[PDB]
Amino acid sequence: VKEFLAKAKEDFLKKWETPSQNTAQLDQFDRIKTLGTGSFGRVMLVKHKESGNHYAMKILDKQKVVKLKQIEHTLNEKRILQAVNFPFLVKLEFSFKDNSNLYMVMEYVAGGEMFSHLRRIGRFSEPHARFYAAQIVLTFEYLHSLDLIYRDLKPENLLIDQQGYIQVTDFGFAKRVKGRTWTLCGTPEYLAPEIILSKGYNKAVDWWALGVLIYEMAAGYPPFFADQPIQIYEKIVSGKVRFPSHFSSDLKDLLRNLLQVDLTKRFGNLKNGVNDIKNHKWFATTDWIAIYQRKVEAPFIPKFKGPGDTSNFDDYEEEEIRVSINEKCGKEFTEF
Amino acid sequence: TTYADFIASGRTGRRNAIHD
Ligand SMILES: Nc1ncnc2c1ncn2[C@@H]1O[C@H](COP(=O)(O)OP(=O)(O)NP(=O)(O)O)[C@@H](O)[C@H]1O
Ligand SMILES: [Mg+2]
Ligand SMILES: [Mg+2]
Repeated sequence: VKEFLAKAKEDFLKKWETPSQNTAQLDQFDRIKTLGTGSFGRVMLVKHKESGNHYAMKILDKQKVVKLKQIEHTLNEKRILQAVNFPFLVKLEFSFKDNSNLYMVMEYVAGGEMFSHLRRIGRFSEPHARFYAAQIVLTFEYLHSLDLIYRDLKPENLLIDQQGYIQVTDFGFAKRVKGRTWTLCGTPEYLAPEIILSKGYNKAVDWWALGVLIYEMAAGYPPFFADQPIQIYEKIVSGKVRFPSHFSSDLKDLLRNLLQVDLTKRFGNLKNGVNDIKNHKWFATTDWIAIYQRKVEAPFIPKFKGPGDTSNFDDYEEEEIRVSINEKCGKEFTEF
Repeated sequence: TTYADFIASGRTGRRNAIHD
């Protein structure tokens, strides 16, 4: 693994140092339907005219980005996504900007958000959750080795591909940092205590988030929930966690080590790093190599009828994508 | 039950990232 990660870093650094820019233009695509919206952008299913291929276009209104103080974050998002390469990370096919917006064109992951399946089914059995968890563990090992912190793990940001495997999207809060950082960002239910406490944090927050994800996948609800974020933060800081009666002893033990407020004790942040997680009893049946190689049979394969099918996604109110005749925030997004 | 309390809560739908 150490051998692999070294080469991976060389590839990443080359792209990090000389990022890809202006690889397409708006009129090369036909916009079809909105696949999802967030606090920042709108992702639409589009069809590339010359190739006939479908893609997922994330559209960010430059003025909204500025308003929400996401300038640096958006630059991080694109610079990082264009430089990464891993089996469970969505691929950025093109990127470009116009007078009004910023565009990130990714491969279209037709299976829908893990979120939709999770809410519909209720919860995932342990082997089912384990399958997904293993992919996240490997992905974080990869990202962290490049000095990258992901910062937004959640079912809404995880897509299921045609083979039932995970595709991580939304690098909105991804950041390349050696040491600690302080930005209060992420999604309420998934924030590690150190983020909420404004004391500074590191990659260990991703491992805490993994704990929240595994818990939510297996339980069907998050370990800390309430009607308002403030109430959620109170619960997270208290640290008290209760487990469903159906949780195996192994799962509970793993979760107590991930949802650990003590940084000197949280799994993934210890001497053995990610190995404390990979070697944990809950993952005993996991063939890490087989997972990386995508040779494991997926516990669930989404239904899909031809290219362009969006049946695995909720419907959203469509909105006109306007483009002024005057360039907005040109200097701010020069490197995009 | 905890499940019932979650289901009756206002945060069972897609959760957006924190924005100041
Ligand atoms: N490559 C893709 N293929 C299919 N759907 C996608 C893809 N990327 C994103 N989506 C969908 O679009 C939604 C929004 O994309 P996202 O990058 O998360 O925007 P966002 O504004 O950063 N969301 P957030 O910050 O979490 O509030 C996702 O939750 C998915 O439903
Ligand atoms: Mg998102
Ligand atoms: Mg985001």
